[PDB]
Amino acid sequence: CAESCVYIPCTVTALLGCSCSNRVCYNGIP
Repeated sequence: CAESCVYIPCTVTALLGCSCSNRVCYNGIP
């Protein structure tokens, strides 16, 4: 996903169902 949760939880990618992992939002794809 195009969002890093390093300092903040997924926002745009949150709507995509992106989960925070290794400080970066992922959901099958980055």
